[PDB]
Amino acid sequence: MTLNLCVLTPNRSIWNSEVKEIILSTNSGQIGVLPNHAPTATAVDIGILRIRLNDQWLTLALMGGFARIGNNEITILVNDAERGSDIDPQEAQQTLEIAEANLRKAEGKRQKIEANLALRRARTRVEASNT
Amino acid sequence: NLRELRDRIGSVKNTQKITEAMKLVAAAKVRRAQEAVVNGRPFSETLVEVLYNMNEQLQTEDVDVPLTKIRTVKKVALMVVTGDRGLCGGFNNMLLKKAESRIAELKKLGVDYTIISIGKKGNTYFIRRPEIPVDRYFDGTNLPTAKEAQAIADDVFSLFVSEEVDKVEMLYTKFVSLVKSDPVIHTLLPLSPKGEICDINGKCVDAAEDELFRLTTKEGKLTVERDMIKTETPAFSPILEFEQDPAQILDALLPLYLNSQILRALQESL
Amino acid sequence: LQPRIVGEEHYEIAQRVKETLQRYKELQDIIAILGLDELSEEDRLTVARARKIERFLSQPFFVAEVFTGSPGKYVGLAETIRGFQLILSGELDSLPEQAFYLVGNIDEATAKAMNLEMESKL
Amino acid sequence: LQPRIVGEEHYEIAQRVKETLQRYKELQDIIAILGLDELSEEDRLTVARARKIERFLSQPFFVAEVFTGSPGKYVGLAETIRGFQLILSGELDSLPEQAFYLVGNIDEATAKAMNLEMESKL
Amino acid sequence: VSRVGSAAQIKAMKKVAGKLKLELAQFAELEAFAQFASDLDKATQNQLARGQRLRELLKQPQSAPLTVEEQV
Amino acid sequence: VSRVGSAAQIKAMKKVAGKLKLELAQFAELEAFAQFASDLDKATQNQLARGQRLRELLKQPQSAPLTVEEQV
Repeated sequence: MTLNLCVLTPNRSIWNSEVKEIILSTNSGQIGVLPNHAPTATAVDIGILRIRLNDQWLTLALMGGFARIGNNEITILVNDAERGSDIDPQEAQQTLEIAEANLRKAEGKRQKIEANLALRRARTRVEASNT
Repeated sequence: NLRELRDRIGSVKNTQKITEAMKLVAAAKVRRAQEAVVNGRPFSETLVEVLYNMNEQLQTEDVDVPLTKIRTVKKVALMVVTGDRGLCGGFNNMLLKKAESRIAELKKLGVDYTIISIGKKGNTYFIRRPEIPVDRYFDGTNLPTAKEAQAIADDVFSLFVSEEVDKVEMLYTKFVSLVKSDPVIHTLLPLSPKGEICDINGKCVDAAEDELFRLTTKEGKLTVERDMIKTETPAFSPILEFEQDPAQILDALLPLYLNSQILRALQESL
Repeated sequence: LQPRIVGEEHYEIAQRVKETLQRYKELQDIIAILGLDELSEEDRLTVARARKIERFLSQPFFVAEVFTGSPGKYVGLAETIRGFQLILSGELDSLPEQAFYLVGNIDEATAKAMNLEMESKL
Repeated sequence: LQPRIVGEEHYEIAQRVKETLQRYKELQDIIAILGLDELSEEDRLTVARARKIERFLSQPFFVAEVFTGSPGKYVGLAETIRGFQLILSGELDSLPEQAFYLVGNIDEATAKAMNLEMESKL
Repeated sequence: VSRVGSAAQIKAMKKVAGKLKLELAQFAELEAFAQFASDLDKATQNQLARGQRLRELLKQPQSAPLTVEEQV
Repeated sequence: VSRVGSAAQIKAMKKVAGKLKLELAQFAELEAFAQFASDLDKATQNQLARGQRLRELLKQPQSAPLTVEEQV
């Protein structure tokens, strides 16, 4: 009747209730899934997912990994994922500000890589919080 | 005095009750830790199934991923995962003592060690001894999360991609037995493209098969038995379409594996 | 309770009962932590046998007939010894635990067990 | 020391001081063997408070100026209740413990804490 | 200890007291766990939680004797 | 202790029981930290398995004394 979704983190299976649509980011930039999709495997970029089942569609920001989608089924391997409602927006925004400030200072070949990937991490947290 | 003797006996009895309570609590915590490892099994079962099929599809000489990229081993990073608190036998002493041999061994090779220390007794060790470099001091944590292994991973991954450090290896105690748990040192980076995980000495297990630790009672006593269930990797779909590039998809995959591994190294140590 | 005094057969059973009873006492802390399923297959058993043995040791008394109403049972030394063989040899593993409670002879527990099954079926 | 005699303000603080010291006395055996870190936050808080409370009770006397070396202080009932209430309240949790040893008033303890901090900076 | 025991108590008291003695007995077994109540399951945690309230019932100010109905 | 320990024994006994006296001395210390090391290498384990068997020899039934030859 529909495709089914299991998103899972290295310690914790987050979303294993099943849905009519999701739409997720990727390194190509954007993709959408609807039921009886052809078998595809996408490396998913860090940044928000949007999932629609029935009435309600909500975004949980998730931190990148892999997403294969088989027959009647999606499974998404992400190293960290949070529901966008469960993060309180303002605190996430504050964290983003801190990350930006540290990035602006942060210097040197590894360190910026860390700063840049941390600010990329922080910026997507509010984008699920607002949405 | 008799009263003094009675007081001493009472205190000793109180101590016996307290230590017994602590032992029970520790056992419960260990059981909880076992449950925690089991919860992350679907992610490492699914990941090694993908990481197998991404290698068996690839078969390409022109593909090189940064995490798996091999560079000359001029310098090595060693991350030390020690216990958070005291009163636990020789667990911390043994690890730091075992850590020293690795640092000592590098001097024979002279390839410029660096230590990332995790946990308080490892932190307080390498603070008071400044004749070692430290990359970073990480807080230890009970109930380790993917949040808390990420800050380890964002350090090491970032540090490793730059060529300053090579063959980052981690030492920690695989929970083999209750009565003894010897430290073992593994080679974290550069992740093997076969996904095989192997120790510094030179024994590599296939990543498809790993053994969880389950604690059960043998006879009267409380024991643990590490038993390995191989997770078979189903073949990838014939009609599967790769969204980015096989080299590119694989590049996204490696951090997940590294993150997953660091989390198990720390969970097992805990 | 020495073998040269009470005979070899009596001594073995008594020693076994103490050991089985002793193991169960040790296991009580463990069972709460790991539960009865998590124990090994020997210790699912020596917990079960210990429970049956504990119940078998309790007996109805002649003096307490006024107070409890159930008739007391004088139990021979042979019927006692024969009873704890059938619990420790495992030939009565299938019986419920409240068939061994406040019965005199080993046969009474089996008889009590059967009646309980009939009542339950009813 | 009964609330009809001394009033319910004095009596509750005199009673709560003893419960804090009683807890600390019980914990002394455990902390030495298991260190301070095996305590709960609640247990640690009482230990920190009891330790502070214990020092506070000490007082320099007019007679023991040859023993203490510091001039003695007279403390009213009011000063003591006011002083003890603050320690129990926790408003003074940030202070070091040696600000409490051999001071008369609570105010003297705070002043001593300021001096200790000044000395520490140098 | 009381040798007379529940012969002394009234019938109303016997029913109420019997539950109380058992709960108190459990709490005296688990005084060592009270520092560690967070790292325990609900059955054990409730027993510690109930036991502490049970101890509070027992406390009384001086010369405030409770009638039997108040004790029941 | 026997103060007159071995001027007491016969020559067969002094030779035979010279081995025995040592093995029990090993086995007091190998039973110590046996559960501490707990993964017994066969240097320790066979000397510990030898020890349990040695203890069995010392066992005897009441009022069944052995002849000197049997003991030897």
